[PDB]
Amino acid sequence: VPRGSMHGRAYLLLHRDFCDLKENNYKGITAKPVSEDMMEWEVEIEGLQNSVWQGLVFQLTIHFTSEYNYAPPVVKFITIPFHPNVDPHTGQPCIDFLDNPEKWNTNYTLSSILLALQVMLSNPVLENPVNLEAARILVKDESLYRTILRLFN
Repeated sequence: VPRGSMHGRAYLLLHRDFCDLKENNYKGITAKPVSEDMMEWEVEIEGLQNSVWQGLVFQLTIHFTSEYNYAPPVVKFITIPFHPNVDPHTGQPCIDFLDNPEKWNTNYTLSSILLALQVMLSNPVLENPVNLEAARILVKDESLYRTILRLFN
């Protein structure tokens, strides 16, 4: 690797963040660097408690950039899920602090992002969903909604 690499801002921040994540040993959350860069991650987040996704698992990839901490990583669903806020075409979750520049915060660490994702992805913003059918079905008969999720698993 290029000399001075192990000295990049993003790399050092993610390095620190990962040690923290490991120390935190958060139940229901797994994240592993899938590159020497520490830029590419593979993550699994269990469905929040007492939520429609109880018992389910969000399998995502998180791509950070050398701008990290000044910029949000890019999160994508490995397999496009039937979800009110996940772009059915991009597999990307509509999350404010991820899509709205004014919402990003340099206080967001790998841990924050993971816990925030868990809560948000388990509590859709029916307001103005990207996936209409998913939201619609969710609204009426959340039991059917679940049935569909299981079918998608």
